[PDB]
Amino acid sequence: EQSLPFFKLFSFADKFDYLLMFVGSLGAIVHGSSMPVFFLLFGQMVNGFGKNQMDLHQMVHEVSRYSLYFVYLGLVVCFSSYAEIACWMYSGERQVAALRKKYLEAVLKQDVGFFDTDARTGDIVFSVSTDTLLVQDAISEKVGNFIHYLSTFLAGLVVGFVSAWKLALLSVAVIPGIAFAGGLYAYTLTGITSKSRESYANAGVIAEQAIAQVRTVYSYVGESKALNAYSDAIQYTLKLGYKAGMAKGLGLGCTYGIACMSWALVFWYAGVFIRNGQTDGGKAFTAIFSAIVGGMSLGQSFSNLGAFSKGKAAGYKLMEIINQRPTIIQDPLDGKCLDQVHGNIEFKDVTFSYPSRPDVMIFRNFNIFFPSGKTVAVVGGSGSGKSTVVSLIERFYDPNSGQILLDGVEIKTLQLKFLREQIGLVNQEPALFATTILENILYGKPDATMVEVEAAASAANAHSFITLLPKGYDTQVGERGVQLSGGQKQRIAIARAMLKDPKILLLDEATSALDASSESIVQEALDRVMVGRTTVVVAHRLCTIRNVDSIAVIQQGQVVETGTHEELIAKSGAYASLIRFQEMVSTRLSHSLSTKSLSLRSGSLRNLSYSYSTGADGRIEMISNAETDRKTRAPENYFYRLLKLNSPEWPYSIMGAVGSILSGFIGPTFAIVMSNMIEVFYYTDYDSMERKTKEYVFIYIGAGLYAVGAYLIQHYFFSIMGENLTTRVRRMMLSAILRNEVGWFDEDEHNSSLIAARLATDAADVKSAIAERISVILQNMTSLLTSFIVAFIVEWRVSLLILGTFPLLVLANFAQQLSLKGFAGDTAKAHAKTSMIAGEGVSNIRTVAAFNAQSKILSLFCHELRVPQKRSLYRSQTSGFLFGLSQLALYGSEALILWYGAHLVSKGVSTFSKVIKVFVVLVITANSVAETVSLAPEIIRGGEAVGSVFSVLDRQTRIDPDDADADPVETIRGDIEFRHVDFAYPSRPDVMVFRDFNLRIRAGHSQALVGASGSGKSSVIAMIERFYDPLAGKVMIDGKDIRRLNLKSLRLKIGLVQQEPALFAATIFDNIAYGKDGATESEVIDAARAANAHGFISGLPEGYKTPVGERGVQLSGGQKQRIAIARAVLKNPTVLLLDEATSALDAESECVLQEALERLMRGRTTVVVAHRLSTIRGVDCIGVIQDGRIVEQGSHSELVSRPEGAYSRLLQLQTHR
Repeated sequence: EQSLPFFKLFSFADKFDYLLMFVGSLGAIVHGSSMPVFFLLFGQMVNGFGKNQMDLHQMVHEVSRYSLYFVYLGLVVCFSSYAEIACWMYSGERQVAALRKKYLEAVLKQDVGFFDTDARTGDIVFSVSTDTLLVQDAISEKVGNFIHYLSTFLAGLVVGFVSAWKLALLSVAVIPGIAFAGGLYAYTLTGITSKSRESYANAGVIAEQAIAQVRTVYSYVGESKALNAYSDAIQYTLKLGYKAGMAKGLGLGCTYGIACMSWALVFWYAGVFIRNGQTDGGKAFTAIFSAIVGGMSLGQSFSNLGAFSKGKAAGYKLMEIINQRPTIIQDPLDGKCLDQVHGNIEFKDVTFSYPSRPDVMIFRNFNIFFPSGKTVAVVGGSGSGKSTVVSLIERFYDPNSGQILLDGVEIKTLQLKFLREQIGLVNQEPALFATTILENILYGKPDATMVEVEAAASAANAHSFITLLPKGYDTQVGERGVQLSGGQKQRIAIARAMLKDPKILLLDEATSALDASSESIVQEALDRVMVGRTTVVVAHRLCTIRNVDSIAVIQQGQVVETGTHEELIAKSGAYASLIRFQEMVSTRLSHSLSTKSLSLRSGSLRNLSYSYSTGADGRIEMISNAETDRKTRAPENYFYRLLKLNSPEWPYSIMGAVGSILSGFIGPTFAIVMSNMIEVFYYTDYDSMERKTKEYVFIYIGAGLYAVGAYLIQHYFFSIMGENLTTRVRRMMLSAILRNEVGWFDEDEHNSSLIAARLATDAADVKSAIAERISVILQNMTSLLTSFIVAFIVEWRVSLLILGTFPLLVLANFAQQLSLKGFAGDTAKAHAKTSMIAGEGVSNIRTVAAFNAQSKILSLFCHELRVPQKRSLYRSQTSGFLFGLSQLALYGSEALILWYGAHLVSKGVSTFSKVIKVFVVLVITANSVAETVSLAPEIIRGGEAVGSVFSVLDRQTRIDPDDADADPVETIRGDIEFRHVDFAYPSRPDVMVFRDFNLRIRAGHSQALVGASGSGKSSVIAMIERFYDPLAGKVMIDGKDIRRLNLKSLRLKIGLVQQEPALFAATIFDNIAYGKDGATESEVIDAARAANAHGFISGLPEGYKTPVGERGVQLSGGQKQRIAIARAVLKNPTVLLLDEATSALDAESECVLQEALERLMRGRTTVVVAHRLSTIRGVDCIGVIQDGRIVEQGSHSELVSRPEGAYSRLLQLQTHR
C-alpha cells in the first residue's frame, strides 16, 4: 500500500536521542575507515622489512616503529566499535518504546464500535505485536551497519588511489567481471527453485485431501494407494533436484575460476610497473587490497535496504491510527454535570444503522420508556438486534437520526465521566484481566477500603468460594496458580457492578454456559442486585424472565407490545409463537493471527515474529517464536539415525568426500603463491624477476581450472545423497500419519494445513542437516590441517608463537561474523509481557471503556516498559565492550608476531620470506576455523526445530490396524451387539454422551436410532468400525470382540455412506471404483444404475471423465449423493452404516436417498441414524437413544400405540414446521 519516507521514522526522538545518533555516527565512520588503514600500515612495514635485507640494524628500527602502530590502530578500533553498538542499540529502544506509549493512548480513545471483531481487532492486536518490532529493526542497529561499510568503500578509494593509481583502476575494473559472473549463478538458481515448488503442488494436494477426508480413506481401505499416488509424483521433484546441484557446482566453480584468473591479471601488471621504476612492493599491496575489499563492501551496505522498506511499510499503519481523529470524545468545557439522577432512559424516535454496513435499518422509529426504580425487559425471538440497546446507552455508537434523553437531557451534551460512572455493565463471558481477584473487583471502584470488597462479595454469593482457595484474596486468575476455572465463576461483574453502586444497571444475556444447579446460584445472585436500580434485562431465553412485572417485545425496528405477563400470554399476539419457539428450540483470534503470520514466517527472522495461541481464559498467549533454544528436543541418537536412513547411497558420499577434500587445497595454495610474490618483488635482478613471475601466473590459471572440477564433485554428489533422503523421509512420514487413530486428527494442531506443511518444509530441511554439514566440515578440516603442516616446515619457531596466539585470532573473527547479524538478539522475547497487556486492553475494550478503566491500563503499561529498557542498557554496554576488546587482541597480537619474526632475522636464524609465508598462511586459515565453530551448537543442540520431525516417525498409534497375532476376518454375517459401554470424545472428555449403553441387532434386519435433538447419536456408526475405542466394555461382532480382529481385513465388508459426501481430485471413474479395487466396465455400469445418475452422467463431454473434486466442474449437493451411493453398492457391504444429522439433506423434492433406502436394505444389515422423524421406518425395530441409554424398543406398530412414552413427544415435533 502506501509508505512513509525513511525519515519521519525518527520523529519520536528527544534531545538525548540526537546525542546518541551523533556519537554513534562519528564512531561508525572511524570504525569503517580502519581496514583500509591496516593495508596502509602492513604495506609500509614490508617496504622496511625487505628493502633492508643487507642492513640488519635498520630492519629492527623500521619494524619496531610500525609494530607500535598496530597497538594504536587497536585502540582506535577499541573505542569506536564500542560507540557504534552501545549508541545505536539503546537509542533504537528509547524511540520505539515511546511509539508504544502513544499508539496505546490512541487505541484507548477511539470509539468502542470501531472494534467489531471482523478482523479489525485482529490487525490492531497484530500492529502492536509485529509492526512495532519492524520499526525497531529498521532504525536501531542496521543503520550503523549502513554507515560502517559505506565509509569503507569511500576510504578504500582514497588509500587506494594515493599509493598507486594505475593499479587501483585494474583492481576496480575486475569487480564488474566477478559480480556479473556471480549474478548469473544466483539468477538461474532461483529459476530452478521456483520450478521445484511448482512440481510439488501436484503431489501437495494428495496429502492435503487424504488428511482432510481421513474418515473416507479409512472406511474404504485405500490407505495403501494413497501412498502409491504420492510416491509417483515425488519422483518428479527428485530428478529436478539433481540438476539444481549441477547448477551450483558450475556456479561456484566458474566464480572461483574467474577470481583466480584475476589475481593473475593484476599481479602481472604490478610486476611490470616495478620494473619501470614507478611503484614498489608495498604500494602494490596497498593499491590492490584496499581497492578490492573497499569495492566488495557495497554488498553489505545494500543488504540492509530490505529491512528499511519493511520498516517504512509497517510504520505507516502505526502512524495512521495515532492521528485518526475520533467522533465521540469527552469535552471538559462543552460538557455538563447533573445531580440526583433517577434513571429515566427514553429512546424517543431513535433510528440507527451499523456503520460497518449501512444497508439494513435496525431501529426504524423505535420508542420505549424506562421508569425509575423498576425492572424492564427487552426480548426478541430472532435477530431483532436487541443487544444494541445496552450498546447505545453506553454511547459506544451514535443514533444517526434521533435523540436519547436521561431525565430529560440529551446524552450528547454529557461528558463521558458523569455518564459511564453511573452505568454498570454485566455481559457475556465477562473479561477477566490477568491480575489478582482483588484487583479485578477494584475496577468498579478504584480505591475506597478493604471491608467494602468483602461486603460486595457477600451480596453476590462470592464471599465463601474465594476463601476455599488457599490464598487470601491474592490469586493470579490468568495462569493456573489455583484453578477457579469453573463454568460458575463469580461472574465478577456482579461483584464489580455492586461495588461501583450504579444508578442504572445494564445487564445482558449472562446465561449461556449450559445451565445447571451452578447457574441457578448466579440467577438468585442477580435477583438481589436488582433493587432500586433502573435495570434492563436483554434476555434470549424466556425461562429467566417469567416473574418480571413489565416485559417489552421488539421485532422489527420498533416495539410491538408491552405490559405484564398475564396479558402478554393473552391474545396470542407474536408472543405465543415465541414460547413455542422456546419449546421447539476467543479461539477465532488466535487462529486469525497465526494465518496472518502465516504468509510471513516464510521469511522474517525467527527472533522477530510470534506464535499465537489462546492458552487458558486469562489472556492471549504469545510465545516468542525463538522457542527452538528452549525446546532442545531431538532424539539423542538422531545424527546416527539419519545416516542409517541415507545408507543405500554410500557410493555418492565416498565419491563426494573426494570432492570436498580437493577443495580445501585451494585455500592455502592461494596464500602460498601470493606470499611468494611479495618475495619476488624485492629482487634487484630484473630478468630473474620476469621469468619467475611468469611461473606464478601459470599457477593462478591452473588453479582456476582446478577449482572448476573440484566444486563440481563436492556439490553434484552430496545432492544426490541429500535428495534421496528427503524423498525417503517423505514416504516414511505419510505412511506413518495414515496409521494413527482418527481422534488424533481431531485436535487443534492437526488440521490438514499445519500438517501438510511438515511434509513440505520440515522434510526439506533434512537435506541441509546431514549433507551440507559434512561438506563444510571435510573442507574446513583439510584446510586447517594442510596449513599447519606447511607452516611447521617453512619455519617452526615463529609458527609455534602463532599456535599460542591462535585462540586470540579465531575469537576476533567469530565476533566479526556475529556482528553482521546484530548483537541485540531475540528482541521479540523481552517485548512479550508488554504486548500481552496491550493485547488484552484491545479485545476487552467493552469492559475497559465502561468503568472508566482507561488510565489504569496505561499505568500497567508504562510501569512495565522499564524492564525491557534496563535489559537493553545492560546488554548494549556489555556486548559493545566485549566486541571492542576482542579487536585489541587481533591487532595487538599481530604486532607480537611481526616483532618476534624481525628478531630472529637480525640474529641470523631465519630469513625474510620465512616470516611472511608463515604469517599469511596461518592468518587466512583462522578465518575458516571461526566458521566450523559457529555451526557447532546446531550439530549438538537437537539439529533445529524442523530437523526434529521424528514425532511422526517415533509415535505410537493407539488403534493398531495391522497385526499378525490377531484373528483374521473371513465372513461376517452381521451380529452387531453392544454390552455395557460408556464413551467420551478425547477432544472434550468432560461430556459423557454415552453412559452404560446397550443395543442388539440380529442378522438380516435394520436399526433406526432416533434423533432426540442430537443426544450423542452420531457415535454408534463410529464404533462399528474402529474410529474410536470405548472407555469401558466390549463391542461384540459375530460372536467375537472387536479389539481382536485384523482391522484392514474387516472394513472391506462394512461400508458406510458419509453425512455430507466428498469427492477426490479425479474423474468419475475412480471416484466410484474406489471401493472395489478391480472392477473395470461391466459392474461399474451396473453399480451406477442403482441410485442412478446415469442419464445425468451420459450427458458429459469426455464420456465418464471430468475432475469433480476440485479444479473441475462444480456439481450440486443432490448429485454428489448419487455418486457416493454408487460407491456403497459396488463394494457390496454386509453392515451398511447410513447417516443423517444436522439437517444436511440440501435437496428439495428428496429422491436421491429414497431410492437408496428401499433398494439397498433388501439383503443387508443396516444401521440408519437420522435426526428427522421421517424416512427411518426400518420395519424390523427402532430404538430411542436418551442420555447414553435406550428407553424404549419396538417397531412402528407398538411404539405409537403406547400413550406417551417418549416417542410421541417427537411425533408432536412433526407438525412443528
